[PDB]
Amino acid sequence: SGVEGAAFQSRLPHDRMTSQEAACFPDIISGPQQTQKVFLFIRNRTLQLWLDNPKIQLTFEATLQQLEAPYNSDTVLVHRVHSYLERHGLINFGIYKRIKPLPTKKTGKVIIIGSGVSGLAAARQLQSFGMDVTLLEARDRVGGRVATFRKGNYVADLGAMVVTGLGGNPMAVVSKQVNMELAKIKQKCPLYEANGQAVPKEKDEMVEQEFNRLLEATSYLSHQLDFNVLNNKPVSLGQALEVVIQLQEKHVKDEQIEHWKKIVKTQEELKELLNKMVNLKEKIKELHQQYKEASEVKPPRDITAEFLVKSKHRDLTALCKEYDELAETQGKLEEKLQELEANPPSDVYLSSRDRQILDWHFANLEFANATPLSTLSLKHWDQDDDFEFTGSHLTVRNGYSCVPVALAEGLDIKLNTAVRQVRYTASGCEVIAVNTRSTSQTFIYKCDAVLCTLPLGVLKQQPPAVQFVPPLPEWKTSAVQRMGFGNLNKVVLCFDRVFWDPSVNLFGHVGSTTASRGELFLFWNLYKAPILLALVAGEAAGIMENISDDVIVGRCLAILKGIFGSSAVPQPKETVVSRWRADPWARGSYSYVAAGSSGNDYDLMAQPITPGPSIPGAPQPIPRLFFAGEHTIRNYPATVHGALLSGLREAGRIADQFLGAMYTL
Amino acid sequence: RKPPKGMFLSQEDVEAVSANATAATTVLRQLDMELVSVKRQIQNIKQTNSALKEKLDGGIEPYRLPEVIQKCNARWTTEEQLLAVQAIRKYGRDFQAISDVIGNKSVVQVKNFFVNYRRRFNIDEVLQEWEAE
Ligand SMILES: Cc1nnc(NC(=O)c2cccc([C@H]3C[C@@H]3NC3CCC3)c2)s1
Repeated sequence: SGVEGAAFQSRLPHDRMTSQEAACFPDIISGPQQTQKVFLFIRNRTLQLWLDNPKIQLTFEATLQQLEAPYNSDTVLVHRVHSYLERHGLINFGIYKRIKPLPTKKTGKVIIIGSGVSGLAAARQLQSFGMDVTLLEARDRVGGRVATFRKGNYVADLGAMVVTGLGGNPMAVVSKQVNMELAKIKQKCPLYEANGQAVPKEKDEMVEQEFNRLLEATSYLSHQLDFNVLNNKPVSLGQALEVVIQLQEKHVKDEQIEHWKKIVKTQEELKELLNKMVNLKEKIKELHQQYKEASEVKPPRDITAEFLVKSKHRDLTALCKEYDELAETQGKLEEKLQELEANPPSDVYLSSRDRQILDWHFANLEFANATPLSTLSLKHWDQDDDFEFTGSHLTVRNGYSCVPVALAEGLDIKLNTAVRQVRYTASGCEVIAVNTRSTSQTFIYKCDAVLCTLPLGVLKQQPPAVQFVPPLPEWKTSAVQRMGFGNLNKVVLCFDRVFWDPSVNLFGHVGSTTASRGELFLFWNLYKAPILLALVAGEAAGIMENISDDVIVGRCLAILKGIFGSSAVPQPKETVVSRWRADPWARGSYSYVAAGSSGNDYDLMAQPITPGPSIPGAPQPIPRLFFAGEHTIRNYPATVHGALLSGLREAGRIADQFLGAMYTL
Repeated sequence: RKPPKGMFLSQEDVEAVSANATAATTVLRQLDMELVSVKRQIQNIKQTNSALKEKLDGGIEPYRLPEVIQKCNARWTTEEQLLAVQAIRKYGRDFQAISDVIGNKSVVQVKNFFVNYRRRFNIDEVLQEWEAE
């Protein structure tokens, strides 16, 4: 709370200056700690001001007026700070009524490839800065991977659905700016097996904790044992889950061995002691005979004959003393063996039923990373997990489509315009686009710089859907093959009667086999309308795209039928099934840190490209090709907010190169 | 520093299950068989020990003798002395046995007795005879 709340809400340390700011304000950071604290307050304040009302522009004067002394003494510093915030989209970003209207004459021409959230964010920002922006769209609609199905009152995102927490999330700002029906997620998810019978609390809780214990395990393997390379190859996350389940399965067996080996160690102490008891009884048996024979000689007897009866009597009671000591000991061993037979260790690490339910927890992981766990980097798959926003993840009730559509208000957006060639030279760029409907109609666009928000899957496409002239340097193309672009699809089931538990937003289905763990393994009730939404994660994703809507819808009813009874499952009125890998404007769903990749590859993706000099011997030129999109932001990948932040980011960096950065003096 | 609890991730075990593609199911069934071996072995001794139990049926109740409760005396009758020399001859120095045999004199008297009746009963000569066996 306070000014400091605004720094946290802007992803920024309230009491330290970022590497960003050191760049623009090296006088301050290298200077006395007092000025830093001033600066920091001025920043933190200004952020606040924007945040408390993000529907109107925050002009520099407005800022100064509300700022108080002694902080409002150095107008240059305040002006310096406010421009910096404005340039890099920390303030006056999104959709705001501007006080001072746009300068009528623009400076510079920038072509943006793709009207996705990264694209529009940059576009809005650049226009905002007085630049001539034009976005080229292959699709007939904006939002790219923010897709929303609409028919009558039916509404369901084929694309993003979830706003991950408003603590420090730029979407928090956007939602105040565009009315967004933000409904929370009730985390409670009941799991239903193949039979259609719910898994009992005992079981659900006991397998979920194993699952987390298993992750915590892979992390331990990765960091403390450095199990990251195996057979000259990077270790996948899935690889190491096998190796951890196997090692826990080995321990189960180990402890059964050690426990029965402790029965044999005691049964054999018994068998050896039984032997002594049986040999002593025979010895006793014959002693008795000797004593009775000696006792048979009736008195009066001479002393050697008296000594013999006494000697035999003494000896025999001596042996009867041994055999009594040795049967107290037999009682102890008999009970000790009895304990061991009753405290047998766990029969199995996990049952077939148990491990089928475990799979559904791996399907969740596969759906979060939109990829088989065998492709995730062990070391790095969760590298973005420190920057999680606080707060509970929400869903958009009126569809996520409204954000994108709201960002396009007032932008030159050419739809049905497929870029096919990007040509960039020392003197400027030209992009070649066709009209998607009749591929022959051809367009040429000239510009000072191109911002590329082509999805990573499009960029991966061989043979190239878009060729770059000159080709991208290998350092870029390599980071593109290295990185992973994965898949998850959705099935939208539209029904007239809500026939599920309306107080649970989401509920699972446990797949029959491991290889089919993600086939429709999770269902969502998010909407005021009666729509259940079925996810296809992991391997299932790529496979179900080769199968019909009907066949896919069938398996949907079936599962629904099983969990609710053939009776209450009406025929779905409208069916939509996404096929994102098939889509050529995405060729995937979102990025994931592939094994052998790292978070540095995202950094690579975002470094822009500077072409060679036209005339040899001419001075090193300006960079002309920039990259945005969810695959460029290393700390917030595969998310709508990450995309958006990357658009804001490039816009400021493009503005700094072509409008000049006056806030550095 | 250390794994979650119950997880048993030795540094040395991972290599063993990572050494080859089928190495995992190797070690895992190498123990599946070894467990069977012990189980087999458990049945056996359980039988062998069960057989021995049967033999010990009746315990030793029939071969037991009632205990004599005779008040220890301190006078040595000519008889008791004679019981003694024999007990030494067959026990040598087991003080308790000799006291048990006479069953009226005690270990102190018995122990004293060797030095009292010493040249008289040639105990040293006797004791050598006991040590011969
Ligand atoms: C309760 C819960 N808390 N968080 C939940 N969901 C997610 O974190 C989530 C779900 C789907 C996709 C992603 C993608 C951003 C993630 N890229 C990978 C996976 C983390 C690094 C995250 S479940």
